[PDB]
Amino acid sequence: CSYTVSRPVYSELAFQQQRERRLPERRTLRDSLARSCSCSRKRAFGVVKTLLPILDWLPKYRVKEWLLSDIISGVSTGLVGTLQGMAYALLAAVPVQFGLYSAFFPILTYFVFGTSRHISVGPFPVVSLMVGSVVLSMAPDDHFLVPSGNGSALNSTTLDTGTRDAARVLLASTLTLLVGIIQLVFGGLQIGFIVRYLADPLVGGFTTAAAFQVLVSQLKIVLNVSTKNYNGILSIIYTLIEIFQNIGDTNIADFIAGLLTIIVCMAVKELNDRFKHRIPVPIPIEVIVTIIATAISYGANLEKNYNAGIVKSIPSGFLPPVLPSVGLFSDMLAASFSIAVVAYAIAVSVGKVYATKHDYVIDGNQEFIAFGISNVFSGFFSCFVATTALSRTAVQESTGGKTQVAGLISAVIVMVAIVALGRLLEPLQKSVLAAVVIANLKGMFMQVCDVPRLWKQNKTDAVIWVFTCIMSIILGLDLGLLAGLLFALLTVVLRVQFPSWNGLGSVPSTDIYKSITHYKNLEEPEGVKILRFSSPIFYGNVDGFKKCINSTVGFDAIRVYNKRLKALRRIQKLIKKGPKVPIHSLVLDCGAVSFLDVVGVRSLRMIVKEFQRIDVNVYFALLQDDVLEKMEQCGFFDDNIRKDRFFLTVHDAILHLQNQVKSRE
Amino acid sequence: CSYTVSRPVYSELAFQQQRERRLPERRTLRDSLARSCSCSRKRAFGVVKTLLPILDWLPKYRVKEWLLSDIISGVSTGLVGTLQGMAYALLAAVPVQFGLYSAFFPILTYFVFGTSRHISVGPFPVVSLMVGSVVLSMAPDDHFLVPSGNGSALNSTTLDTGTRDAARVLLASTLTLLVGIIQLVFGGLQIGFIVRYLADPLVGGFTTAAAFQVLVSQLKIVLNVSTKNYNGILSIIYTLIEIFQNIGDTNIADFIAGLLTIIVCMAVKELNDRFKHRIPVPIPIEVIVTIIATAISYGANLEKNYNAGIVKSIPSGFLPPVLPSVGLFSDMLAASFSIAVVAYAIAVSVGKVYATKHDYVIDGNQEFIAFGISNVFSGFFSCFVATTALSRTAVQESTGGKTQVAGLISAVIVMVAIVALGRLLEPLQKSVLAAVVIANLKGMFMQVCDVPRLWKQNKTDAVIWVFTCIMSIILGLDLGLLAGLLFALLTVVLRVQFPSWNGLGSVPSTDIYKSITHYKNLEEPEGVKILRFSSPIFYGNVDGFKKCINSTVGFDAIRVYNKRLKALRRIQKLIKKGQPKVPIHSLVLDCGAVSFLDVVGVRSLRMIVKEFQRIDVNVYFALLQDDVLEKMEQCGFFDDNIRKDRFFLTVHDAILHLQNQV
Repeated sequence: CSYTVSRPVYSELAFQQQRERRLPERRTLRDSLARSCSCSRKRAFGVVKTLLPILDWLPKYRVKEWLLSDIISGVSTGLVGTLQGMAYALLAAVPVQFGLYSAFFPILTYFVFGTSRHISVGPFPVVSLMVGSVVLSMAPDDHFLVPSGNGSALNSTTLDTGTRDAARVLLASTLTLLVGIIQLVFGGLQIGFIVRYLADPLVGGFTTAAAFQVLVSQLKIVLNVSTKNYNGILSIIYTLIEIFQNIGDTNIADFIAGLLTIIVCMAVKELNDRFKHRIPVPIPIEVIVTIIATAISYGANLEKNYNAGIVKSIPSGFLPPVLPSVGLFSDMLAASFSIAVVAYAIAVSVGKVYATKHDYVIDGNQEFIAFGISNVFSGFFSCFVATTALSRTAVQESTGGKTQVAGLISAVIVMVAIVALGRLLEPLQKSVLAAVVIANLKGMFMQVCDVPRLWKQNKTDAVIWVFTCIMSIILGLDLGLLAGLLFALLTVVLRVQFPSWNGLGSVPSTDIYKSITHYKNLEEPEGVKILRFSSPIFYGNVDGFKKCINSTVGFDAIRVYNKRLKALRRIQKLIKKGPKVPIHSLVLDCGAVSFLDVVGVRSLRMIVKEFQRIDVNVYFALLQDDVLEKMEQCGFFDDNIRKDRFFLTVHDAILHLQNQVKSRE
Repeated sequence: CSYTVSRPVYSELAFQQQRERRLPERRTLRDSLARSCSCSRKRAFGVVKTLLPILDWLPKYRVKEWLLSDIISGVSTGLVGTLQGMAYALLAAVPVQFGLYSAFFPILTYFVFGTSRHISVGPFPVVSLMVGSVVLSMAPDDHFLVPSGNGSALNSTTLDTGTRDAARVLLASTLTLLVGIIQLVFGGLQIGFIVRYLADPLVGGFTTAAAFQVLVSQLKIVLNVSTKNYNGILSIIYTLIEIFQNIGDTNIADFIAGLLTIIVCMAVKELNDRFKHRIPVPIPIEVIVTIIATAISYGANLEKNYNAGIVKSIPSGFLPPVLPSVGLFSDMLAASFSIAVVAYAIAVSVGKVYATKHDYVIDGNQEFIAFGISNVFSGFFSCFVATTALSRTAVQESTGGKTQVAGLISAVIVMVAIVALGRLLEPLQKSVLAAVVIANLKGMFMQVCDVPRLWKQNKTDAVIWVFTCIMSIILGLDLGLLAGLLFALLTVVLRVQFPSWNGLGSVPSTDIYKSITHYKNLEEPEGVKILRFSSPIFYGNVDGFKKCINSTVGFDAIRVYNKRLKALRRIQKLIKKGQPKVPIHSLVLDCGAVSFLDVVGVRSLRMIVKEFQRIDVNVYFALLQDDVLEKMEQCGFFDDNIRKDRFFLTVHDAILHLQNQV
């Protein structure tokens, strides 16, 4: 149809006279906390169902085919998870059995408190890398060597193989307990807005840098070299230079085997990902490559005849729960917070992906509480921080997963691989385990291809991606996230400090106002200069507003007034002996403002007062209701600054100006 | 007065098909790099005028209330400057001989370069300990430690003199020169936007604990309490509890002397404020309480007979300029960066606190080079850093003062006190001059009255004021402003993340759309609702914008889709076996107050459109004026079905679009 209206000019006062405002509701803090405190059995049952979602999806099971689906998904996910755990155990500097421990107990703890259906709780390469880094920083290698072995010249201060692993495991357990406590605190206190600051480019750059560091560490492990656990500033660059300098002390057989298995795994993964229409079930390349590696390494004595690197330290059993060593929280609080927030971000991302893929809901605070309880239970049984790997979750989702029972069955695989099975993997080379991690880095390595796409998009988002990726390499990985979130907040502040001000004008015989820098055939008011200023004025962009006004009016309210004062005294001395030509008004279209920051309303009133002395009216166009109600309490409407200065719409101000010019010459 | 604005409804594609755009100027620097100042002499004369802020106020002052007002004010702040030079020099581990030079030379170069009134350039208490910290670290206390003097058992390892303090002054002079060139090189690239981040409650909440810091720093000297030096965390608390713990060895004669003077000085001060219409020129009680204190001390021997504490160490005569050591600038460079930042922070914080009572807003670029070259001119003469004390800037502004000439005449008082008036203020009890700063300190102690005032105006800045106050007490004045600077910026990102979102509704027989939570007797279109987030959709408020929709529409687009397919599969098996949706048709997001968008916002906003599209409920938008519109189409928002037709220029066009469609 059409758009035509006719109404009087309600600027500020002609609107609030015949409009009865809605009185605010009574606070009544006592009755508010009393009424909010629920006591009926309905709320109790609701909070019990929410806190314990196990009683929700259990009674409505579909056992008929879900039994077979869950058993096959469980055996597959159990194999994949025990392989990923025995691989990531090297990233946390812990023995190979504690990876299987952290692949068994967290699943059982998440089965009774989780809210997802496809999330495979277990180890994670980035989290394991951060745990290993903080363990090396808190317990380096040169702090355990004991002089023994009747050395030639000095005391034989060889490696501390033995009690060193116990100290590392205790440190990892304390770290896991602290991370679980932090997650439970963040969950119970309903403080979940802290993880919203992890932007998509920020987390992308962080994952890219973490994958690069994981590649460096796994290359160090494959080459079988001995570094000095460089940590701190430029740790990755220093250890990479050391690797490049320590090439001579490598193992040719281990390097050849690692390169071969890397090529094979990458080729098989690419073939399975590309030609999916011919093979429905993904081929477990990890399982078959581990089997063939154990078979080849058992035929010939690869440990003695080839001097390879194997585990051969699997006791094939459990251990009683050990009390955590409390007291190391003050020196690892920041590291635990970083690990917890990155693990929660990755878990929420994986959950949202595999939930929008399967069309079900996943609660954030419930996942936080579940991961907290899982890490707390893991800290009592010598396990590290658990998360959900994108590669491990993909297997359970591709093989067909409906409920967490497949995860419970996935624990049975690790269960039988801990009690009796497990000692058969004795001659397995450590390079094979250190290779699948590199093969799983293809997902995060291909994330760099977004920079050419983000650069064509909003450039400020691309700068955050490059800055987060680079800064998370210089000053380590744990402190790199803190340097990324602060940089993102500073970039947000810069976008609200430097707005996009224009010369908004009206199309001929219209009422909508568009910018003048993007159109040609626009008419401007005779004398009046319209201005729009987004990014609401606060204490940091008030000088920007001053400069924008001075640029859009052509002059300055200070210099013109000083010139007028200088010309006035020349008149009073001449009688004793014997600029602002085009500018008529200023309509500020501050319609994109949210807050006002009274520190800035002071300068706004100062501007209004200064422009009044030079006989230049400064009006407003589209101020919001809440903004005006806030400015009223900030001392802005004095006996001279009435409400007639403000307006409701932009066209009403121009109409009032035209009417005043026509009725008053 | 009505007006006819009859115009067909214009969407985005319906407005660009008949109009024309303007070719955006890329403005490449390959040929436009010489457009600032090529040959025009007008731009060259402008930067020289701003470089020398002496040709602005000096050829413009009025001598009516200038001569007598600044002279009585200059001697007031000049006396305080002499006492600070005699006290802060001892804290910097250097001999107390150049303290008067730090108040004379920097003022001369700052009198011409620098436009910031009510500021007395000189030493600052918290910046003197930073200079003394790097001296004791990079220079041992005993350089030679000559073991001579025929002691009791072993050789008398007496501390070497003469050459020890000489290297201490040389090291301190090199640091001031290194800070000066670092302060000057910052003005090269013109980083003047850092001062814009200092809000009035930020500088107000900073110069209230510093007023408490300068109070406890002047309380230990007015009571003669030998306390240790404390810096870092809990610095103000540790010094306060030390005075209360070591209050025993307190000079009773000096206590009653300062207590009697602090009362009479503030009583006449408020008396002048009451009788300001009777006496035109304010009576300079500072020089009055000074001459009577030296009289009662010289005539009674308060030092050798009462132990009251006097200066008795006033130097005499200037010294020729000495060249510094350039080869030592490398070691001092690692520590001078921390001192140079905190020096400029306190320097401009005391300039903005007085910008609220007088319209004298200053610029950061000019003050960065003003204090920069002043410390350079302070260099080569074995002077101190070119900071500004909080006590001297209070005694100059409260007791008269019009321009910076009061600092120039104050240096003249220091110039005559070093060459000819050394023996005059010899028996000065160091109490009437150390407590006179507390009288003028009421101008900053009474600044806490804005907390109940700002609380009723805006709750956010009221918390910012009290946060910087309590944080500067614990973390000291060094980290107090730094932590408050990030906290002030944190309130900006929080107010933009959690806005006052409300559903809008039109007024009857009109096209004005306002919030329905603040009005009554409104109406809402049957099946069409309005939502105005009034905040940009960045990576932080992504889920907040989602929670704003599901809480306003009544239902949740996520839970109604899975239950729909669940019921669809439930009724599907019943056909083979044998056989809470709100009537709201669509929603129009009135996201017109958005100023910027990011990649996370345009991706999440696309998911919202695809989410409601599956529930047979359309989603429309509102005015995207110039930037938030072109950024969406650039980030890949329109692929096959989503087009610019769903947007609207005005909010009423969105309601009229859904009206005639049905």
